[PDB]
Amino acid sequence: MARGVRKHLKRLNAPKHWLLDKMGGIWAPRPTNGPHGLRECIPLILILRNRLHYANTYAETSMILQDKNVLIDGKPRTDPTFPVGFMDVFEIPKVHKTFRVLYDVKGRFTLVPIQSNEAGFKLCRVQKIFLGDKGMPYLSTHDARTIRFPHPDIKTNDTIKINLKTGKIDEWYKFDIGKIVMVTGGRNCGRIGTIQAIDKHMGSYTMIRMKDTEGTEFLTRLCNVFVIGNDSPAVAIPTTKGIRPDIIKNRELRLRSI
Amino acid sequence: GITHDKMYKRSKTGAVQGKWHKKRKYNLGRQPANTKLIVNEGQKISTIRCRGGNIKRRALRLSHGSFAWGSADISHKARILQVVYNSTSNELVRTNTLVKGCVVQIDSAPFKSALSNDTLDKEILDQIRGDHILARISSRPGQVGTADGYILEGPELLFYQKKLAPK
Amino acid sequence: GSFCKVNISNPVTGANKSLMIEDFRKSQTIHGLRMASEFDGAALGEEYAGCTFRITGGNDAQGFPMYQGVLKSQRARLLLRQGAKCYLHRRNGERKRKSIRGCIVGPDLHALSVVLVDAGDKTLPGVVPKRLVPKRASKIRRLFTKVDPKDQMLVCELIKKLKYPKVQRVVTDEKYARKQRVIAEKKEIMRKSLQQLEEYKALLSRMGKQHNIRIY
RNA sequence: GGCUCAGGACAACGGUUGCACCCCCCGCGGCGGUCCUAGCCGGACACCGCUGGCAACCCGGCGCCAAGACGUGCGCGCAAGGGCGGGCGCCCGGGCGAGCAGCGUGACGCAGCGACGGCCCGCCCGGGCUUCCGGGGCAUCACCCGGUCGGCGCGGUCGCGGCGCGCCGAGGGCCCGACGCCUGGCGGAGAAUCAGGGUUCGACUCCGGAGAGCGGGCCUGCGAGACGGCCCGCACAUCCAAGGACGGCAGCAGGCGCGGAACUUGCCCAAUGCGCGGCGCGCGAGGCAGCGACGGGGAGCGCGCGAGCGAGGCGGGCCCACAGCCCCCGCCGCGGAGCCGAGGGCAAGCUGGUGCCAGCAGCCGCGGUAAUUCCAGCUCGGCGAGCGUCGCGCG
Ligand SMILES: [Mg+2]
Ligand SMILES: [Mg+2]
Ligand SMILES: [Mg+2]
Ligand SMILES: [Mg+2]
Ligand SMILES: [Mg+2]
Ligand SMILES: [Mg+2]
Ligand SMILES: [Mg+2]
Ligand SMILES: [Mg+2]
Repeated sequence: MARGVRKHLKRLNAPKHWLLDKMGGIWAPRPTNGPHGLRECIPLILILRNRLHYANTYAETSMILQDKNVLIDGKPRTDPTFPVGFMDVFEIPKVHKTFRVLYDVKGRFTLVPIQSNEAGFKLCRVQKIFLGDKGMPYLSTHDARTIRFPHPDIKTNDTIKINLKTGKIDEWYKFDIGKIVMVTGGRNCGRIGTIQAIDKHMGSYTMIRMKDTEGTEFLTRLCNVFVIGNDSPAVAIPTTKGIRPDIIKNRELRLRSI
Repeated sequence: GITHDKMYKRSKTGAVQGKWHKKRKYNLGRQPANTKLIVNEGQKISTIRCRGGNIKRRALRLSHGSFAWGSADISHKARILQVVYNSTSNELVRTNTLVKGCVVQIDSAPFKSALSNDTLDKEILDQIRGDHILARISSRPGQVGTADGYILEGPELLFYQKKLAPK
Repeated sequence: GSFCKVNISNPVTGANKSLMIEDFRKSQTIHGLRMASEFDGAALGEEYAGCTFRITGGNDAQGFPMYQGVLKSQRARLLLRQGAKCYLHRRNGERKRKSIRGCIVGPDLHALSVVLVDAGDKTLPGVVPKRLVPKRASKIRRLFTKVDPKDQMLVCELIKKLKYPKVQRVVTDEKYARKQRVIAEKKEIMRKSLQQLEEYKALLSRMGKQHNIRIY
């Protein structure tokens, strides 16, 4: 038993959906605690170095970040291991590039470019309502943020729109049958569909049945069902509309691209 | 040192398990406070640095406490005279050692100074016109550094009166 | 060997001197005396007669220092805590066991630390110079409370480059402005929170609330 | 972080639950009201100067000075704990499957924050315990346990709990193998073997556990019962100007012993990461090189009646933290095959010796004058930069 917390991370023990080469090295970056957890995040350096390719080493990324060249939800971050998560705003003014971090059908993080009109807010999932000091009602979300004095009409598992400049709630979408959702965990990450059924078991998990646009049906637990509007998405989504092709069609697409 | 780990016990079949590691600091214990009634000397309370930087205070000597008469909603700070009954053992009584559940006699002055003029339970009033009132301890000295309680009421009062009357 | 180097220090003028002793019989009166004990200078009548001295320390023939409350003529071992004397720690909670000479004086010593508390009118080879200047505002204000200007002098000392300690505990515009801004911010925060509570309470007219009522 | 696998056989460990019995640094987001000189408070130590002890290790006394150090503390009531506050067969908001949270009110107590403003809350990683299932062999071990099983009460603990103590009762486990003994016993993800079903192993790359000569104890700190931290006993070991002082390679190299068996006392943070930190430092983690027939993969000692190409050497590039190496460009140009066998199993036979001797032979067997089997020469066969012998596992 280790006598304290863990600070390192072996490369082979890192999450698969990070797509890290086996021979890159013994070690992988260890994300620091923040808005998102280890298994539902991706470090900034990976995006800035292994994807966009604006840097070729750790040091270059360190200089870029300490020179204030990236804003996360309107706030400059200088930590190369800062965790980036789902429905986050990634803006680089020096090149006028703005991206929203979402999931691809394969189950990995992707950068969807956005516009100026929709980059002043983000969507958050409310999963906990509790009373704080002095009995004051509170409310928490998936990105580690708390808001005091929420509307009584807002319940758990709902979705909340908040302005980036000011953490004030505008409108909220209820968790109900007939609402477009997006799956954010498990075997079905990145799929988009509409809720058709809700079944609860006393003392255990609650299972949600969803149907895709094409008629396919799939199941997942409520812990990773994210509402993204009322029958139509509230934000811009990837070019594909949450359709996972079968191995045959993916092979055809690969051969075509070959 | 003192520990409460279960590795040094026997199994449900009565077998010797065996030992596979040295002692750990999470599983430690400490010597009892043995809080004493006062009856260089004065109220003495110590402080203990517990896991996580948390602070725990154990009382070694004390003489006063807050007591409540629930039926009439009367509460004052009163001086504790001596311990008269304890279910665990009579040795604690002889030594006047304070623990949760001890039955004690308190001074009647703070209560009689305002009582004996309103209709209430006869028995508490008969105690009030005397020098002491039977009471109980509800806090945990050794963990919070205090000795509070409440005044006995009905069937429990009869139980303890019948217990201590022959003595 | 058989001797003792006596070191004398003068705190009033900051002068210190040392001397040599080759005998014990003359110094028997020094035997049995403890640290912080008056010691008449009559032992060394020539040049030190009619002078009162206080014993402050020493070292035994092996080099072991003398501790205070041991009350012994022989050295001994004890567990020394951090921040105590005759022990230089390494970590922040480390203890160490080492030998120390007993406080009581005896022939076994090889050194003596003594100070001069009262003396006669005679001159002795043994003024106090100052190597540094006071740095805090209160000190200098004392030596050239509720002082509005907060200005000061600068003549100091010079060595060519002029070197003066920087003054501390001085308040000017930056500190005054910073404190005022902080106060204003705290007041604004409290007012905003109170307003939010008031409007939330104004809402919920069709439901129940539970909060800690502000007393006083 | 790195090393190792001694100890430990309803344990560790693997999968599956829970804390409505819990603790948690950095970081992210909030919140921020404090009972009874505030143009800025008080006193010290370190470094340093003078005087000194001792072989060494180690320190002593006097003396002016700083703080985002210590203490005190300006302020709209606020920490822990404690008493009272729901129903009438059950079910049909802050929140739950679940009367759980919060609040009011009567008494106690003034904890924390505050001389450049952080007490507190939530999330996150981590930890602690906990449900269910799996979890070595011996019956020339058949009965075992007596805080052992349960109940009441207190204490201690971050916390539940025979965890500890007092009292009460008697229980709990066992051929569906208890208890005891043994193990040249760390576990799993996995490895070897090969129709299908399986057998054996699992020190070592990832995860988890345990330890730092043996056995114990403790301070600091959010976090250690830590050992490149301290204290003691025991077994070893070192220096001594003999009074005293001092140590822990199962970290990287290297050495002794042991064994059938196992490498340089090399260079560097340039890469991957960690710690601190603004234009950077450090890291025997890690990288580079050296030895290296454990082992795996790819070419070759010729083709042809004359031409051509290798290895190798001398130089230039590329690469490299510096250098090699591979690869590319120019001038000269070292062409080298062994180990087993030839009676059968099992593919492959000619003279000379010796004479049941010397020797061969996994088994059958040969050798007492042709020895197709020994020792030699010729010839021939198998694999091939590899071949053969010994032990173990699978078949
Ligand atoms: Mg006050
Ligand atoms: Mg202070
Ligand atoms: Mg073993
Ligand atoms: Mg390991
Ligand atoms: Mg250890
Ligand atoms: Mg230890
Ligand atoms: Mg070591
Ligand atoms: Mg260590």
